[PDB]
Amino acid sequence: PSAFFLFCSEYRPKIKGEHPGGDVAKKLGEMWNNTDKQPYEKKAAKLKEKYEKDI
Amino acid sequence: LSLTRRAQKHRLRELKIQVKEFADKEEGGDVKAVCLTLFLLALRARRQADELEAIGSGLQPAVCLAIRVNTFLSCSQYHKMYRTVKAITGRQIFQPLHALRNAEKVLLPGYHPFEWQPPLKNVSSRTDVGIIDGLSGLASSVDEYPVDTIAKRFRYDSALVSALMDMEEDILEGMRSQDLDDYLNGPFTVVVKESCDGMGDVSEKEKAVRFSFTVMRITIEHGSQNVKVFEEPKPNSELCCKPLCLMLADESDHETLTAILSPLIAEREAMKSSELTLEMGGIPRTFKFIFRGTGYDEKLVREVEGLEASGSVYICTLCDTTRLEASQNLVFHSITRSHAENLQRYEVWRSNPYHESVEELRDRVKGVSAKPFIETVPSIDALHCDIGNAAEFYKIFQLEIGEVYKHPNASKEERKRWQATLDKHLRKRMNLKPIMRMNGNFARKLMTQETVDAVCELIPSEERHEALRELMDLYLKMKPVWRSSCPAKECPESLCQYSFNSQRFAELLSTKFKYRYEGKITNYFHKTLAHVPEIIERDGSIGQSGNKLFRRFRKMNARQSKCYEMEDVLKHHWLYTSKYLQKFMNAHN
Amino acid sequence: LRELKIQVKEFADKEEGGDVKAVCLTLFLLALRARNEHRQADELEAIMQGRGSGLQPAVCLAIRVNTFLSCSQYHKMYRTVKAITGRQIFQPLHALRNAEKVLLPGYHPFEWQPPLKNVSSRTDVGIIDGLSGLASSVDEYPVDTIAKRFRYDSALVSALMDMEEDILEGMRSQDLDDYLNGPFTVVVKESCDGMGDVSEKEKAVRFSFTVMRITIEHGSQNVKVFEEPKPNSELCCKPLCLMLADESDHETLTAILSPLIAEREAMKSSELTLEMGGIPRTFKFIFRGTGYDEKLVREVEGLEASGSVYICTLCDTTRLEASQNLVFHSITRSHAENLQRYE
DNA sequence: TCTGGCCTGTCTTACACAGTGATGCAAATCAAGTGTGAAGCCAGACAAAAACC
DNA sequence: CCTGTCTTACACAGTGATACAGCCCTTAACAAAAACC
DNA sequence: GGTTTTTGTTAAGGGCTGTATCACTGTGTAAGACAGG
Ligand SMILES: [Mn+2]
Ligand SMILES: [Mn+2]
Ligand SMILES: [Zn+2]
Ligand SMILES: [Zn+2]
Repeated sequence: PSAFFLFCSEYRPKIKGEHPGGDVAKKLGEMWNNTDKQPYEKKAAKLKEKYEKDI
Repeated sequence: LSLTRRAQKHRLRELKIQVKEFADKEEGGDVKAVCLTLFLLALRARRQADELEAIGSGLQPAVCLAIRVNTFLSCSQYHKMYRTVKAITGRQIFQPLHALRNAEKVLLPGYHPFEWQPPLKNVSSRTDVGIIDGLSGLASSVDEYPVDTIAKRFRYDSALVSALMDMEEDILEGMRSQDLDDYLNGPFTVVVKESCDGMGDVSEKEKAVRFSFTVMRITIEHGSQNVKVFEEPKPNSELCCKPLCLMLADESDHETLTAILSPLIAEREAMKSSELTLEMGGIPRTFKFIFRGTGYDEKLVREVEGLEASGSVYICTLCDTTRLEASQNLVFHSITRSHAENLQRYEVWRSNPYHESVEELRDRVKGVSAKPFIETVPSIDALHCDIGNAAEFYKIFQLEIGEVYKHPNASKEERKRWQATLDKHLRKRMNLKPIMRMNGNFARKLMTQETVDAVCELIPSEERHEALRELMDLYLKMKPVWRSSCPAKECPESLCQYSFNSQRFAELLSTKFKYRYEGKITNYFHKTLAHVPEIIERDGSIGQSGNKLFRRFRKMNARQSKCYEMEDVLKHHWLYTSKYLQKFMNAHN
Repeated sequence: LRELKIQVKEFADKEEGGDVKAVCLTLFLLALRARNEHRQADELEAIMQGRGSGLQPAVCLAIRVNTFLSCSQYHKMYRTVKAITGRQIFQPLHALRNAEKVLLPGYHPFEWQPPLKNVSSRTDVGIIDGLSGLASSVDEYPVDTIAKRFRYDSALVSALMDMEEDILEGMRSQDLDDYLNGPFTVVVKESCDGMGDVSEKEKAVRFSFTVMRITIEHGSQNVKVFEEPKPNSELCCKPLCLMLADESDHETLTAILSPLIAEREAMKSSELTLEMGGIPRTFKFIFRGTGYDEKLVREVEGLEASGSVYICTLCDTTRLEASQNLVFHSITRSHAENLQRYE
């Protein structure tokens, strides 16, 4: 997953609870990435080499 | 479904017999189709259905032919690819070789039936005729004249049939695009370009001639209007120059050239007097043909219209002028030659009816000293206009640097130093490399007003700066005319004024440039100053690979035997020029 | 068709259970097979199972290289098939370039124990200038040739990796273990020839090696785990150095080949450790320069031209002697004796 | 018949350009999620747009 | 008599088209293996 | 052990399939007569 993809998965709970009926997590990730997403890149590297081993 | 084939067969045999009965009752035994409808309806009842119908995921044999012919793959190479892709994906993506041969039969001459009303004079009416010997029964006994050539051709009408059937899809969609009815069958008119050229040396370590036709446009008669339902977008592409005759011979070998081409000229002349009926989209349609021989370079025109070689005094293939005359009278000449006039003048030469000396006779028949045998429409191309003009401007630049308008006499050394001066200055200030022999893009780059400024930096007197600026301004006023694809629409004012601009151009040359008259003038210049408007009204427009094509097909797609290699190359060339396949190679659009 | 549809729904509910999709598919496939029309039936089967027809980039590379297709020609075919079936059966050109990187020398790491004498330890070495730094200034001898070569060891690495699948399957077929790593021994054939005229309207030389057989040491036995089936096919003569030069131009020939002979001599004195199937393995090399026709043997082993009276490249006989003594001659020449005799 | 300048013509050097594999940047694309809609298909008695006596 | 260079000679690589070898399929009627009670 | 399905056999010929085979040369290579010292 991209940094923003793991981010959007984590904060769909907050934006959905605030507003029951994607866009808000989209915005927040936007404005805070233009401004801590390191573990998402960690997991991405791990899964990348795991799929690489997969022949 | 986990069951095997004998299992599935035995477990359903009762329903199998019941369904075969039900099918023989009324369906007629095409069980395949009733099961296709059953399975498709089942699939819809529950994407996979559309792909099954397509087998999408299966390439039609014509698409495989297109890929194979258009990538120059040999049959063996094609088969290795086919079998390897099939074996690795388990699916028959490409079709096997017999399917490609079977699709090839459709795109080649001799497949569709047609009729000529009335039947064509001196042409066999059989419609199953494909590639035939190009020598057209020429006698090969040791007693006879030696035959050093091999040739293969189509029958001309049969080829035009195959061409129209190849472009049927475009014709129907063009009729729709003009708000007409698909089933309309009124008299279509096909304007067809004839081309002939030698392909130089073909030898692998031997010259060839290529006789071809291009479909230029198809119009329909709907009222008192001629509706253009098809027009060739790229008329000078090898993709639409359809091969008709390939011969291994020298375009300068008049005996073999006439022997091989006369049969084709007979077929064409007979098609001039008839209407072709041919079945397109279920509806029989009628076609009339207009043949325009324009794909002949100067040398081949002079050869096939009985004129003299290019060194002659009669420089124009369109008019009776002489090199001296066309240099003294720049602009005022009309197109006066025509195939019939040339035939007459040959007869005059051969009979010499007023008992003249050879000089007087040659003057009378204006250089027509051999019997024409092909009616052509001789023209000029956008290239040679820029070229003639550039050669004259370059010589004017040289002579304006040495002030010849002021000094009449100069040694050869003085002229070479002027040219060297101009060459060094153009290299320095314009980054144009000097060239020892004329060429196209040099003309393109030199005929600018910026270069006039540059060369004015070398001329003392500014009255001659005015002269040169005006002369080049006139050149630039004329250029759009002969370069555009449709001057009528794209620059109507330039075309209206062309005659006036060339008159003023010649008058300038004759007044303020007296020194640049020496009694010589080029074919290209004379045509450019005198015939451009008339040629535009005759044709509508003015604006080095064919050899490689022939060679490549000869190497990689041809049986290595003297009688089949020619027809193998001809067949591949025809397949290459078929629009029906080119559309598959432009599928991504 | 509604009537046969209701009848078939009846027959299916009778025993089958109502998954008509499958029974109508089976009926139609068996009918197609009855009409001896297997191809369309198999294509329907593949489309109903949904097995994806995507060629791995290596297969496309194989096809392009083995049918001599240019990048431009392959690209036209690729784009046309993709556009017309909508599916990306062939891969685009960059995937092929990236698959080629694997098959070419310089991709895999290795080691020499001990390190090769006078040979760089770099393993990312690819195509190298055949002149091997030969001076080209106007002062020195004129260089009229172009040549490209691999590093000999780098080539041996890439070739062994290329036949890795055959090595593993050969050990299996000899009832040996996949992961066993004992000292493999590779017999390597060296070949050299001039290719006559190459001019398009100029000679060329091809320096090559063929992997002849690979044995493993299992006890006091040498178990043959690979042998080249067609040892004289162009399919396995692997190119090492291509040069535009005359096999008779001795100066350029020695200048271009001496680098290769030094690398080879240095590999005679080491063991190559290289990782195959996850397991480090060791390789010893035996080089047999046998792919030399008579003329090239005599040129490169300092003997006289073939018209001489010393007719055998294997013995000291003279034409007259070998005509008077038909049978009794032994193999006596050897590279060492010949070097000595030059001295 | 014979040297000299013009002549048709065969030879020559020349210069664009077709295509090669590689290159590099722009533009898709893919991948998880989740609230939507959407184009075609489902059955049965029965009658029109399109062709046979 | 020679070393050596040119000479012509002779198999052979692959071209598209094409004969040939061949497993699948049909009829109906059996039976062996298999798998549930 | 019974009973049902799954799978296989037999035969004589037929049909799309993949392939060895066709006739066919130009071309590179090398045998080798012959040239030159
Ligand atoms: Mn020409
Ligand atoms: Mn050799
Ligand atoms: Zn004229
Ligand atoms: Zn010996």
